Amino acid sequence: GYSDRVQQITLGNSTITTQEAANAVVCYAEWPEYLPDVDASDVNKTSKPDTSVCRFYTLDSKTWTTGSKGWCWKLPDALKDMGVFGQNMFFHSLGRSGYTVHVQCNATKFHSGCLLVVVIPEHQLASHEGGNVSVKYTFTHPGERGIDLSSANEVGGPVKDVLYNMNGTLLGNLLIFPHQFINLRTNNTATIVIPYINSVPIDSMTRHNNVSLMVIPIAPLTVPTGATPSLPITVTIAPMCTEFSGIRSKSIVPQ
Amino acid sequence: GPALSSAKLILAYTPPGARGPQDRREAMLGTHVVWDIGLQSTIVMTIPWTSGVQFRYTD
Amino acid sequence: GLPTTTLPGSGQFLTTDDRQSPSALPNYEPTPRIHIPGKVHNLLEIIQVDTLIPMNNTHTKDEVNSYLIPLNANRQNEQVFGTNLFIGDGVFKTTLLGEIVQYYTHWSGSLRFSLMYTGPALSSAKLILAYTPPGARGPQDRREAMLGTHVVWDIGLQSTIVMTIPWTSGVQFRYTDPDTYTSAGFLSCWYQTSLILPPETTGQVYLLSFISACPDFKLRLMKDTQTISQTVALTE
Amino acid sequence: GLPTTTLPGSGQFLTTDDRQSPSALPNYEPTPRIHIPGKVHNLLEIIQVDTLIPMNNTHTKDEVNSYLIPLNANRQNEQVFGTNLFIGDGVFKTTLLGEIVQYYTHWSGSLRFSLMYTGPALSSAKLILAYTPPGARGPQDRREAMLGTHVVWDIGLQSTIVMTIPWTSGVQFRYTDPDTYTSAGFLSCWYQTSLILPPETTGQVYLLSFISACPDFKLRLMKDTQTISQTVALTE
Amino acid sequence: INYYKDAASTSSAGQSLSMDPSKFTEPVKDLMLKGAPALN
Amino acid sequence: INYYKDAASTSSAGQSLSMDPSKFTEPVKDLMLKGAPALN
Amino acid sequence: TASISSGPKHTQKVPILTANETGATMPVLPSDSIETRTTYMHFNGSETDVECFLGRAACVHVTEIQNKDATGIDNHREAKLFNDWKINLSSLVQLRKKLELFTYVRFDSEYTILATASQPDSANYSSNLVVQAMYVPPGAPNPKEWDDYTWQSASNPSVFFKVGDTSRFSVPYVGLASAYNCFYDGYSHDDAETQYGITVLAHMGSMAFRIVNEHDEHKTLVKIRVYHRAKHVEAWIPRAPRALPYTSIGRTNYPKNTEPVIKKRKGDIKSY
Repeated sequence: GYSDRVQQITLGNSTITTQEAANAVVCYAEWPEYLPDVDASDVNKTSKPDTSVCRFYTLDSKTWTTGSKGWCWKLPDALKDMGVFGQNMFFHSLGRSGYTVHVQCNATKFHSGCLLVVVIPEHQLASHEGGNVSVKYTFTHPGERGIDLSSANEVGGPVKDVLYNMNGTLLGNLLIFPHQFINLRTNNTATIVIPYINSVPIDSMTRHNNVSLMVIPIAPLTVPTGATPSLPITVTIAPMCTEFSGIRSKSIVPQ
Repeated sequence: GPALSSAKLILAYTPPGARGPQDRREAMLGTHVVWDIGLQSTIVMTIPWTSGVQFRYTD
Repeated sequence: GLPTTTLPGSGQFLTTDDRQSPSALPNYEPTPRIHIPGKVHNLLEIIQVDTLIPMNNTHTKDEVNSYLIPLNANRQNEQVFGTNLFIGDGVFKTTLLGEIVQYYTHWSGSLRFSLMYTGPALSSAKLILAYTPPGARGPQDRREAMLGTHVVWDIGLQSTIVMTIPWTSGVQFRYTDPDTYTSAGFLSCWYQTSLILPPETTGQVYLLSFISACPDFKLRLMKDTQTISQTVALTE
Repeated sequence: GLPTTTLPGSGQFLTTDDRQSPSALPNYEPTPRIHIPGKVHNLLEIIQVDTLIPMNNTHTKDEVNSYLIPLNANRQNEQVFGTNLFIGDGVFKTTLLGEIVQYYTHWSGSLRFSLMYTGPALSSAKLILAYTPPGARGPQDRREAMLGTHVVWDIGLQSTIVMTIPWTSGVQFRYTDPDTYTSAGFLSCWYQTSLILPPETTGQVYLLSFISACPDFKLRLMKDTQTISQTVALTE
Repeated sequence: INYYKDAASTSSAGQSLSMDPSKFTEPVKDLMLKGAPALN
Repeated sequence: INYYKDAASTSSAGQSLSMDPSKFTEPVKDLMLKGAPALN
Repeated sequence: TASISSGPKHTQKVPILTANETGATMPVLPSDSIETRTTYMHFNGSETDVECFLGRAACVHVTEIQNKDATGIDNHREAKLFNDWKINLSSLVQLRKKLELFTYVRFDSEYTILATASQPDSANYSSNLVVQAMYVPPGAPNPKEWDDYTWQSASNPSVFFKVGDTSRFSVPYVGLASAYNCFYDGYSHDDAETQYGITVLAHMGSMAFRIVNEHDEHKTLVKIRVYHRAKHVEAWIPRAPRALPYTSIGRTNYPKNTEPVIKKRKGDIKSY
């Protein structure tokens, strides 16, 4: 009586149940694991807070309306302030982590709409100015708020044009990245497990984000007659196999 | 609720030492379960024994 | 001193030749490799992942909406969409498949075309997808369409339908840049019965459509893509 | 006559290639080698010998005094010296380590920083040395400093203390010429308790400081040093 | 025959002949069998 | 393959792979053990 | 080894109905939905190997230097008496789009340098010039005049070849990390104004060119073309191909008021 459909994920002191899942994706078919010695470089023993950092943090909720263009969060940024995960983050020189991402959106059998939930490794954004204008730090570190693709261009911020993925590629091809759809008629959640993907064994958690999670409405939300025209979307994310190394004074970052 | 409705609730247990949570952000950092309302009608949350002292007073 | 003779071609530089060269950095030790998920070995590995087709090309500036094929409730007998199968041009051209095919001169193989339905769960519909092999015109009505490769799709719990355009061909390779002799057919879709919405519901519903290549597929003779060009060198 | 084809690069002179050549002096017999103590095989052998760092760089013309870090009696909580760790520049630059690092583009490894105390034997002191890994600012007070790599040094019979800056890094190589992304941290030193001089004694005492590389160390991709140049050829 | 000492100086590599699209085409956690229902 | 008769005409030598810093880093007459006191 | 024979089907086992919401592309074949006959592949997929795809020489840079009397020139660099180039693979777009199909890439480089001379104004003859190309790693003294001590290049690899000829040598993978980042969503430090995206993670050195010859009576323009061929390629994490035009080395930025990249139908959705 197991269905692909019902699932339970327990991680730390927190549990999620979905009764309307559509399997789960594990990026590149690899599950998060700690850093092996053969791959290690820094000689420091690392710190593995385990259950105090590897639990589920639910970010603040978004509201899908007929005019929504899509939202974008960066990792580990989105979690920069969650509990002890965040403290560890500002206090060590280097850290490394994988995540379980669970995006939630329920409706009824009269609604229609379909969101794309995708994880993009190394999502370098484009400046809407063109040329070689850079995208300032603050703009690519929105924190739990994430970036709202239907917000206005700002100065020093990225471009927010959806048919171009914020980088000069077409929305249609985002499907080459680990992703899952939430089609109100099928699905009510999306779950993706992200292994740590980098060109170095461990890195800085503040100067470099290693994935952007993106939720994009593709088939517009259509509510039943005289229904309220909107649904909330909630994102809950859990660091998994986290390791921190090179402890010290506590980083100070712009803004 | 009617069978054709849907809902997602979070239940949170806050262990001794902090105040009753004031918003979900605060609540979600302690013992919690996201409940997805479905065919299976009930959700069973456990308040695991979190304690220094091994017995508490009933009063 | 050993006697030699040099042949025609001596001193030429052929950008495609593969020979040994002296290393400028004798004895240098590269950084160790660490493990990174995701290694690609063949472009054939990636063109099997499906991506969305902007089938609804009828707009005037690129929009999220050209990915949506609309469906109308209560129409009978009528046609949902049509396209030829020049995978290197037209709707296909910006898709990952289209985009890679363009790095090669010839392609052969089967294509997989699937449609995912997004209408309310309490609605229902039966569509027919038809592949018309080279030699006939794009079908003009379902009767015409239904006499070639087709699948009646019944919209249900299972949200997507995967149609295969089996390789139908005299010549074993076709050109990726559109060519007549080498042309592959048409793909059309019609109401088999009709879309029906539940009460309290209204308007258009949309289908999303994807394209990817079957394991069947072959691409050969690499060349340059018409999809990118430039007028002055870029700088930092 | 055997048929050949010559490739691109024929006739070039690459200063780094290694091939055979005819000897101009056929059959000549070189002088026998005799034994000489001191043979060097790797530059890695010599960068492990420690040499003095002109830490006290604050003078205006080079002087023996910039090798001396002064210490003041009776100060509490305060800071003895500070420096970033760009081994290819600044204090490090003229040291043997600094001087060799400059022949290579990349370095990786642990550094050994030691301090030898020279104050009267009847004095005493406790200092803290702190290494701050990349990512934070140079510490501004001991509290800040003590939260990173540190050693409380107790001045005793044993005159020197050897602090190691363990390799703390994401990227496995850093640039020897100072670069941000690639930067290595800061090194600071503060009074842990304070220097105390015996009676009949007065003034400043000094620490000498050395730097050498741990056996850990790697240097790669040789290049030319900014440390030497010229405007006309020399003559006899 | 390599005429040169360093590995960078050798010619092009030889075909992976590796080929495994499943990391890209089927990264699902619970295995899907073709023919069995997608969602149970 | 050497094509030439004299030894000077051969290519560069090959890595010492000798490496022993102790003549430079520890030329002391009585052996010092790390961990034992420097001066007894 | 392409299609097996398959006949009529009337089953309860439907391989063509799937749920794309799952993120998988189910491996459906012609034989799951029509009746097929056996056929063999006759093909291996050799020429789509990434080593093959990135393994041919591409032009990566065209520069130019001239041989002329430097007498009274206050700025050789500025007179093109000599010229440097910080190596890149993202300035001419053909090879760039190919590499950016991947996120991280690792390979050895083989460079070919073609140099041809031009004599746009009245010369009695064509002189024969020798070019010197010096590889200048970050931290080395940089040439200031066309005949500085720098050109001694006692520790820095340099090649001397003749104009009209070609020079060829190969450099090992010089990246600092395990792979070169084709993309980097980071900064060099948490600065509020530091540059975004451009990184040393990509840095491949830099190269300085000059003519060794002193000047003749006429002037001679020498134009340098650098070609780059990847050998021993390793690529990870495929990405969506580049759709809009490029504007800058190292940023993803596209131009404003660009044109629709998807071709509009001449007709209906229903059109053929």
